[PDB]
Amino acid sequence: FRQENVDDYYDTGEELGSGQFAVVKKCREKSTGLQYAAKFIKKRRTKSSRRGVSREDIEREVSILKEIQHPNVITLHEVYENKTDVILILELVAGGELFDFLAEKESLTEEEATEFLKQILNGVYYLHSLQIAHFDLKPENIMLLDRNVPKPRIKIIDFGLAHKIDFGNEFKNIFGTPEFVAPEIVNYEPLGLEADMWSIGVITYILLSGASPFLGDTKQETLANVSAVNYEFEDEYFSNTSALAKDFIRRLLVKDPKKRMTIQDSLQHPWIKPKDTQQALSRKAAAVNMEKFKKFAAR
Repeated sequence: FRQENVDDYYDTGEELGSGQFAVVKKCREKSTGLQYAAKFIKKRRTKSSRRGVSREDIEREVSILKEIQHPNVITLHEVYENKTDVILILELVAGGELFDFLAEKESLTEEEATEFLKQILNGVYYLHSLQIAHFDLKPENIMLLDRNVPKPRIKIIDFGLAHKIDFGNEFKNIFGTPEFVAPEIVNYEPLGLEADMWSIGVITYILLSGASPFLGDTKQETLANVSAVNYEFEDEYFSNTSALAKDFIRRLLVKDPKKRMTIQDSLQHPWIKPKDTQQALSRKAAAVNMEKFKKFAAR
């Protein structure tokens, strides 16, 4: 990587986000005036240290981000590193989370919702085409480039858990957020591209109903709901949801990864690509449960 000082090439501004051993700050490149996001990642530095991120893990993230160029994924611009930190100079995604944005609309049909969902599917299609599992797909890693345009571009971010899947599966850690992680992750079994598809199912479920499907009253119950694939389409939230949409979700929230809809299949699903007008109208007439979705988005 680049061993020079960040601060000789960039000025930094306000913090944008912070993780356990990472902070994102807004920055501006001196030589072009272009603005970026700088993600400072703390290295643990010694293998036995537990106060940072494994440098190998950092390289993995960097290695993946350098390979991807796609409108619905964040771009990597430059990488710096000093004694304590590796700094990723990333594309600045300024528009905030997708769900906060959708939360401001007065209503939302399933057809409009699929317009945004389709962009997520597109990004993931690209990633999966390159054998890349994201492994941390959840509403907060779905951002907008700019919330002030006719049709806003979705940006998939945070590749901190992402892996190349060369052998159809990988046997590792890879544990993200209880609410959105597939059963095989919860149960520490081998992990593949299909984990991402489960996550897509959870996001979709929340997008239409405002409800989290496997959210227990404690974190441990949440993981247990997930493992058992214990979810319902409770009438209180789904009474205005299409059968197509329900069928879409049902084919992703499948315990066996192997049985789960692939990204190629989900892009071909009639909820996503209606094969006839009746299906098209069905999706047009169904609606997002907007008052509960707004409450979820505000949590």
